[PDB]
Amino acid sequence: GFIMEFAENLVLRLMENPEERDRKAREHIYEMHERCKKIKEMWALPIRPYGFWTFERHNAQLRWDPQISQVAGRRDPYDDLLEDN
Amino acid sequence: GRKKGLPEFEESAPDGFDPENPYKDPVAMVEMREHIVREKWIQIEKAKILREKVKWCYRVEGVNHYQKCRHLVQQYLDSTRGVGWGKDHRPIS
Repeated sequence: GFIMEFAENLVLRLMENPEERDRKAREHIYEMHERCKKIKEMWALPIRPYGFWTFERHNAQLRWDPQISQVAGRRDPYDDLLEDN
Repeated sequence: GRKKGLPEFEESAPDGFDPENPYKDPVAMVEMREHIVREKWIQIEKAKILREKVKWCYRVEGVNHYQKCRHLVQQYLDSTRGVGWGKDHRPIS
């Protein structure tokens, strides 16, 4: 053929779907705003959590001392006296 | 892909938009803005069409142009009263 009859549909192939572009734009806005709200919530967390000491890793002694309160140097004076019988 | 033609757009006004709280819904903001600008351009082109009509009037009208085109003059001016983004007269659409 001639030049323009091919350059026309060439440019038309080069250009994209606008419906896809609009859908992607509204989508991206939706999830970006949702993620923005999520990050805003995340930044509100205090440095020290409400539980803190309640956490099992932050006790480390309520389940260690009971198995140590029997060794010498930690016993209540009234433990060795009546342990004989 | 392309429709290789005029860019068809939805004439229907977008839903979920409230004038009292526009900023509440962000996803509906951009299409309402696009619709408003498109309608403004429709008004602009209507004014341009009236200007073209009076353009072609003045040549055929001759000396006594006032007599038989006065009706179209008011039609063109009322369109120019609510024009787009112009002088201090801002239309309330």
